[PDB]
Amino acid sequence: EPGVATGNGQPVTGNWLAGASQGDGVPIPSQIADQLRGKEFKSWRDFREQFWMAVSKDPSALENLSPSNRYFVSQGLAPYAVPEEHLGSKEKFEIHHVVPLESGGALYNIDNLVIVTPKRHSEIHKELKLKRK
Ligand code: NI
Repeated sequence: EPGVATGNGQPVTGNWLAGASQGDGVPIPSQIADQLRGKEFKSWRDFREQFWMAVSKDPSALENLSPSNRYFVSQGLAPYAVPEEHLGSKEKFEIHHVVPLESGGALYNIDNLVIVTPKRHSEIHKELKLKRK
């Protein structure tokens, strides 16, 4: 579903992915949002690839990735999370829609995105489901 990205992200210092395994996940750094906002995307896959390429071009965001993960984001691929944070065949950091798409959330609004591990993304959706009761 094609669209235009919007949103600004957050000012982030330090290790921007450390919190991806916990809580609400981590916001998108504003300097990554700046490389995407206003651009048109053909599909979610297109956005995801350009998102990780934007990460690859930012020294601050690259600094807390392993060397192998720096290679992968330079190819527009998501970096791998540690094994304890995998969920079935899902092994890489995921972009989660904070208000889910299925709950009226925006697809390419960067302020509706966080990064989460596969394990934490699944937990967040379980928790959202429970809280409907
Ligand atoms: Ni999600």
